[PDB]
Amino acid sequence: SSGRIIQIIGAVIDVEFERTSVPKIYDALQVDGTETTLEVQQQLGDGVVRTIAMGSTEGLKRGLTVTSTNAPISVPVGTATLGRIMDVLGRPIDEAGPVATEERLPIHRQAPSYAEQAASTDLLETGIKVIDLLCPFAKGGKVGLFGGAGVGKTVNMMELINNIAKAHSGLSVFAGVGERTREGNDFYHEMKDSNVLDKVAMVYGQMNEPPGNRLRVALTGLTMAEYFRDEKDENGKGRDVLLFVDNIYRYTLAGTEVSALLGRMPSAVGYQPTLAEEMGVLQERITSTKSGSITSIQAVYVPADDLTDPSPATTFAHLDATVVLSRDIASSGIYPAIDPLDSTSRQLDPLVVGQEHYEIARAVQNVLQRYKELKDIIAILGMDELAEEDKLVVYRARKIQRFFSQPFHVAEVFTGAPGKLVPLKETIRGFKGLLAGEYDHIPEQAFYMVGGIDEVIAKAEKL
Amino acid sequence: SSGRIIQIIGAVIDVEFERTSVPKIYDALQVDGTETTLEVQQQLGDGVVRTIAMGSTEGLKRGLTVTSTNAPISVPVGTATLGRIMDVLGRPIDEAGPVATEERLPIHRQAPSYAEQAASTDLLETGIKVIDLLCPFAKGGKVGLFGGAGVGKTVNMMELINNIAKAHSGLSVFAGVGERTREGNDFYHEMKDSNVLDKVAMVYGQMNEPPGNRLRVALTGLTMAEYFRDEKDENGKGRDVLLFVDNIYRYTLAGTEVSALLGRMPSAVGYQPTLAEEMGVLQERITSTKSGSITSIQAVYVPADDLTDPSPATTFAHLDATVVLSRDIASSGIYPAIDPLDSTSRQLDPLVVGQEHYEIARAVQNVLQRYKELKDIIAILGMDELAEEDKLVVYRARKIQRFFSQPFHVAEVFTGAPGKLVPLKETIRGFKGLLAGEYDHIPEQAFYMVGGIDEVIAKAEKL
Amino acid sequence: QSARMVAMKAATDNAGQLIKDLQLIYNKLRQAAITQEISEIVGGAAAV
Amino acid sequence: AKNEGTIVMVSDGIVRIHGLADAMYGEMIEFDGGLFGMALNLEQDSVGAVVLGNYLSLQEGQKARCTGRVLEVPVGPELLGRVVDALGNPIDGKGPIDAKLTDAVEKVAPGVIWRQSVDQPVQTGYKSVDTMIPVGRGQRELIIGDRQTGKTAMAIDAIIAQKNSGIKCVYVAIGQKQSTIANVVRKLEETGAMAYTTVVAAAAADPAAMQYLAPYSGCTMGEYFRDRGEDALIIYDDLSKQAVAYRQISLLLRRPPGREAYPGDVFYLHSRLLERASRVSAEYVEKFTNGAVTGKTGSLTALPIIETQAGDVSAFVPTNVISITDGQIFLETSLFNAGIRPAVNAGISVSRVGGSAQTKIIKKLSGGIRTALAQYRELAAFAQFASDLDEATRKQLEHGQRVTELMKQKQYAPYSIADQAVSVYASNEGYMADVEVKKIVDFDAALIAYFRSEYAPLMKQIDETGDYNKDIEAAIKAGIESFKATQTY
Amino acid sequence: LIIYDDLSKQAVAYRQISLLLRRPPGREAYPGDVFYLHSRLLERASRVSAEYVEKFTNGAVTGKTGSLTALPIIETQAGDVSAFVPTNVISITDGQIFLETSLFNAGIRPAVNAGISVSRVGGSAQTKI
Amino acid sequence: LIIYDDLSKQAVAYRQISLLLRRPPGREAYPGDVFYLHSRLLERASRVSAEYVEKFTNGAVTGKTGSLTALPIIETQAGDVSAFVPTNVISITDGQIFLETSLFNAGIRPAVNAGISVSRVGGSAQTKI
Ligand SMILES: Nc1ncnc2c1ncn2[C@@H]1O[C@H](COP(=O)(O)OP(=O)(O)OP(=O)(O)O)[C@@H](O)[C@H]1O
Ligand SMILES: Nc1ncnc2c1ncn2[C@@H]1O[C@H](COP(=O)(O)OP(=O)(O)O)[C@@H](O)[C@H]1O
Ligand SMILES: [Mg+2]
Repeated sequence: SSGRIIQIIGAVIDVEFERTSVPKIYDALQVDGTETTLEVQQQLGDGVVRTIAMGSTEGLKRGLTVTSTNAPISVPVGTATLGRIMDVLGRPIDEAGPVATEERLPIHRQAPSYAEQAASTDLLETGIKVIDLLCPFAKGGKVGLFGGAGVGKTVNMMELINNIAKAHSGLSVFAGVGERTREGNDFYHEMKDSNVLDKVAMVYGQMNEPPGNRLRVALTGLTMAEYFRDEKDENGKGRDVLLFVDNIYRYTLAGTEVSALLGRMPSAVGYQPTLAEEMGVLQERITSTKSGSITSIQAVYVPADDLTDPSPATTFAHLDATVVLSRDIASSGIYPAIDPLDSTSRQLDPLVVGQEHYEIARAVQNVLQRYKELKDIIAILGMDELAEEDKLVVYRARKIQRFFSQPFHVAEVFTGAPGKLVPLKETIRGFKGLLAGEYDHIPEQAFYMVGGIDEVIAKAEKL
Repeated sequence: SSGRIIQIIGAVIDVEFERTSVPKIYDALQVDGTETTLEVQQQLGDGVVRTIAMGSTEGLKRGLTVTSTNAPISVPVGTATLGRIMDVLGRPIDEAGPVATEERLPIHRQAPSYAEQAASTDLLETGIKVIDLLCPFAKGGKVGLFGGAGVGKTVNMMELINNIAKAHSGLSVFAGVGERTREGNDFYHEMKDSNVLDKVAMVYGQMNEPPGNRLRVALTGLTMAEYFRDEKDENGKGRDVLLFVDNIYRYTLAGTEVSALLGRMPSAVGYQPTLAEEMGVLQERITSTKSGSITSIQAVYVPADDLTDPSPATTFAHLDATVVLSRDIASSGIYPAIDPLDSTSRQLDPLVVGQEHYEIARAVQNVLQRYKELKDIIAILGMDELAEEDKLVVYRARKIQRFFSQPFHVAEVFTGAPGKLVPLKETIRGFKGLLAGEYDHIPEQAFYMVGGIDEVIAKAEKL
Repeated sequence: QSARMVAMKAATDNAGQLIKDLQLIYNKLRQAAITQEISEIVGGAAAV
Repeated sequence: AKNEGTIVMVSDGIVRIHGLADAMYGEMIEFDGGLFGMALNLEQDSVGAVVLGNYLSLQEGQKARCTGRVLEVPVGPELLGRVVDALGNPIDGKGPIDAKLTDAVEKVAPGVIWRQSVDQPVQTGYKSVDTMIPVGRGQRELIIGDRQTGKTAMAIDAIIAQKNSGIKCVYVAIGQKQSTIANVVRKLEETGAMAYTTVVAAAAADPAAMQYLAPYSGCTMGEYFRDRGEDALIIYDDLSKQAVAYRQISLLLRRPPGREAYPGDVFYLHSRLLERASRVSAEYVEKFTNGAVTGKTGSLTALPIIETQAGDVSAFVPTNVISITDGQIFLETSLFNAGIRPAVNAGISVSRVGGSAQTKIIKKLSGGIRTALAQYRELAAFAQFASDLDEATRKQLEHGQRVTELMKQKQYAPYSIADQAVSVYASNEGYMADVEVKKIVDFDAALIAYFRSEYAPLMKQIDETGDYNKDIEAAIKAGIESFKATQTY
Repeated sequence: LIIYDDLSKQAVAYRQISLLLRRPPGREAYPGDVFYLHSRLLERASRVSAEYVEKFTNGAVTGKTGSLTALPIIETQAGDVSAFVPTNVISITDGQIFLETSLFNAGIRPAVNAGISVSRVGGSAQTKI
Repeated sequence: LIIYDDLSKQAVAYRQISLLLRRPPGREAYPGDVFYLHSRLLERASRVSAEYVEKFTNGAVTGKTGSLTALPIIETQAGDVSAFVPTNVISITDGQIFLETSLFNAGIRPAVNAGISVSRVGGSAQTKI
């Protein structure tokens, strides 16, 4: 009932077992006398199976004995994983001791059936009023963060992590393989000192690790997020969850790596893979079931001219929302640095969100477009050359672009105020009032970093 | 002897005969207990022959028995095939009873020799303004139509059938065609009304048939037309025979589909390595030998709307007159959408069509080519920044471009206007008058779908 | 007349520069194009 | 021994089976655990099969045996207002389906001698389609466009518009998220269009085979009414996903790759499906029903959907499928973002049936207006460089602008036959020659409302009877004239 | 003097034979030894010296020099002279005569393009006048 | 402080080895695995903490922190940073130094284009002055 390795090429390890017992697909095998463990991708007949190595691959030679656990790779899930960092197999690495959780879940599971889907399309309300009006999210949707290396892209992640737990009482999971740029403090340190560590679970992997570990990282997270969503309160309602499966690498792999989040490999395993079944199944597991929702946020790195419509559309096809980070906006002292014109969403539809919100939107974007077209003329000369009904447009555009600013709770260490969580209705009211021209007499800079319009009025009154 | 099937894949079936009974190439085999028959394609040795099924594959299993006819697929030919519709193997599908003939001919035969070859001497008049001027036809010649989907190949072919093939002395026409079953059935009923059916033979094969049927359909029409070409009564020596083929591409597609399964490496743009020879063995049989005359019109499909594809590029060398249809002109509203340029005929010679015709054609082509090169300058420079002669050339080229359009008798359903038929001398006189500089005041609008010049003069009053 | 000169001159200059960049793009595509077919053809060699 | 065998390889949904000497092509095979599969290639020593269901429960050595029957699907009038998967098993949890008849999934189309020319119209509710690209009962049109251009909206509008026509509808979804399918079903039930519609779902979670046999089962379900002297209609939401699934399932079966990866018989795959949508003659109906119904003709209309990559109408599948259908409805992203909500490109979109599939009033009023727009496009593109323009060019440009801005419509707002007739008559007669370029939608909306409020019997007669007479034409002209004055916009 | 009407069709036939014989494929599926095919053919058009003719005929002919001139013909698709076979054969010959499609339609009947047509032998192959 | 003279030549050598090992070429100029080749190498440059030093040295060294700085060099063809290999390396580095050839020829000897080059860590690295 024990197997022997017969072939080791790249990530693939063909193992051979007797006729009576052959491990089924997705079973976990343990190699005696070595840390490495293997997963059964496919059967080839004559009691021969093909496997990918997960555990560390050192001192692996042909002819070693392998035993079978007759079960899929299981990961610990619970409330005791909050604030801990673990590897793909769920073993802790932060030297903080073991995990008190005693319950495990398999990482391979079928997607929810057609009868378990949501009755209606609801929206996820976050604390950032730029997102909630220009590119609203959807429970169960998919979001893509497009931006360069100039913006850390991490402050927004921390703010979302804090806001979901503060408002909707939702925990979050973060799964990543490698760090593209290390200029900021490492994420674990950035959370530890921002006091958001208690609300998040982390899974990490290194490039210099068996290729099997680099794959299957998203599966380990999705399982944790699924356990977090289904668990119910005394009322019996579930919880919403955000999965920050950051894009592991650039489109060189991303094209076949962003697909790893859906079940395709970035040329990691040369020999026959079996991820076509994994496609769709890994993509149809991020949905809003009747009890709860799991919304996925995926970053992406674009050098230039490879985002949104001109992008290769390998990743842009399935994304329900895209948030674009502009270097120029960041260099103009505006935070968060999210450009309203380039950012788009599929939820900006009168049927799904309402005619009031839709008509409130697409009116500010018109002002932005008019100001962008008049910028050169404004650059050529000031309001003195400008005629009537365009100076008002310029002033309103400046007011709204300054009003897009908002304090963050994650920056409470450097902020006297504890940050703001502006409700969506308040943002709609403020933007409608400002578009009506009533707030034109309000002096400028009162919309800057004053968060909600109501706070802006008080700031205008005091100075 | 009797062979047994050992392997079937799609439409390709291999059969293992005994050592001494191996059938030769292209021999027809009958499958006992079923209506399906097979044709040989290769001799893979060891008594095994690869074959393609001539029919549908239903309820076929390994180990079935097959009997060898030791002859190619034979079809009935004679005068009793007139007024009937038949499948590829020569069976009636008109529900009118069996064909009462005992003369049969093999489908596969060799092309005529160099010694028996003829020379075209008489012109053919069709009534199309553009065809009669820039691309004269010849009795016993070859004509080809080149266009992408939805440009007007079928409408032009039906108009040509109506104009010349409707009523002539004993033309004994033949129509091997396939395409859409809606356009078929409409045709059989349309002719049955005119009574032309008693002097036409139709071989028809649907486009949903297995690749075996679509590969050999044309070789049946050629076989039936050759008999009409060669037969002679009391020194009558037959009569001019007309052939119309609309399925040439489907032949290449079936060849491409079966080439990979037969075990042959790919060539060029996913094409079979033997494209040129397969086209040649077919197009060298459609000819007028000294014993009789065949006038043939073919429809050629251009994939992706580019003429440099290996399929339409190989065909140019096998035709005497080529008419190229352009998508831009079709989208411009002009029909028939024929490109004055890139349309040539071997009979366009001063010693064949005379002296006035040659000069008129050359002048028209020169004017159009000169106008073609002026579009970039007008795009960059203003229209006023051109020489007066260039402006005259542009205006006359526009008038001439509209002047090639006339309404057809067949396309009345699309528009409602009655058809027209213009004699050659009227076209010559009108074009001579136009190039001279008269007709300049007349607006270019009055030249659309207006038959002969006098109708242009009459229409000038209205619009 | 003088003004036309300058305007026309600018156009010529621009055109020249334009050509250069197009050439670069063309070359890229050319090379890229070739590579693709080779891969596909190699695939056919493994199709048996 | 001739009917039972063992599995020797499981990988990505493909199963290789030893034994099974007496096995047919396309025959059904049963696995232990209630899983069914079909045989697609029979090599010298092995049988390749695809699994219809979850293959993760299959292991090497498990037995299998041949049923002896071809794949069949339940069919009947009891499947109306129901959602099923590719095998017809209900998934909406409303109870079992009381199936009375089972029909084969793969079958051949009727012969050429048994068909008949199409001469009856199918109304979609779009002005730009009912006038320029007519659709008739038995004609297979095609919807072709880039992603997020409005392909699904038109099919749903076409399904909704058949509330009173009495023709059944079938919707097939391939490779789509479950949320979108649920939203589509909710919208269908909200408008009451579910009373005569069946839904077949093959989502992304379902195996490749389920995404490959869905259109065939849908067409088999839709052929029940065609064979019995009634009219049906079927919409495939995306055939490109079917092509991808077929490519994957063929590549896993060890079949040689072709251009753009797709192996051979892709054109055969897409043609043996679309050739089954046709109008059949009466005599075939009496022969099939054995005289139960007489003097009746059936039909089956198909509206497949194909998506292109960055406006590529030159790839393998986009060119292969265009040459099969009877027309194309082409959609631009450039026109969608410009503001033209029904972004239909005239000139490149054609209908081969023509005027034979229209009512008399629509046929005679809308005579050759597509050509006018096709000529106008080029004329406007060229006249920008012209220094001066003759009167004839200005009139044509103004008429083209008015016609282009007239054929804009809002989603979920079908127009009746009378409304289209009134709009087309007003356009052709040139009553809006003085109306400003803007505020055109307001004008015709108010005109349609006014003729709906008054002259009611005339509109009812027009809707029930598609007829145009001197007395039918005179009232429409007088009403427009009456509306021209004594009214506000 | 010898004239080959189309070497492109010979190349196509050679490619077909090689592909049917399973020789390894290359750009446009052409086999490896395709430049050599035209190289060994076009290099036989030469002018031998009087000594070669004297030796070959064993003194039958004295004081006479032979020659052989070749005029191969090549067709290009859409003017793509950068294709594999046109580039292969251009580098072998001693000159090129280019015929344009636009000049043919414009009325220049011989349609010879002067500016990209060159002869390497030059004026050494002309009479005095 | 380690300086790799040219990682592009390393990419070429890896491509040669992979192609000689009969691996499929793919639709790109270089195999995809090249990406990992330039990541596993570039990950190993980091600054460890004082606790790691003491743990590794078993208490022989205390109150000190290690370091390792890398300066890879990549060569571009005609100033194309959008090519397969240059795009990969830019995405996994903390800063870039752009040397233009136009500035080099036009008098400027150290041709450091400050418009595009960036360090992404300012002030913390520099001294107080
Ligand atoms: N006629 C119309 N008027 C206004 N809005 C429209 C119209 N048609 C479509 N839309 C809108 O445009 C968007 C297109 O959505 P739709 O589902 O029709 O696209 P699609 O082409 O099917 O996309 P996908 O590729 O995701 O299937 C939707 O927001 C829809 O509401
Ligand atoms: N003379 C004409 N008048 C009006 N419409 C035409 C004319 N010729 C072609 N067309 C249009 O062009 C289309 C071409 O269809 P058809 O010829 O059947 O397909 P194909 O061009 O692929 O053979 C037809 O739908 C028809 O509407
Ligand atoms: Mg859609």
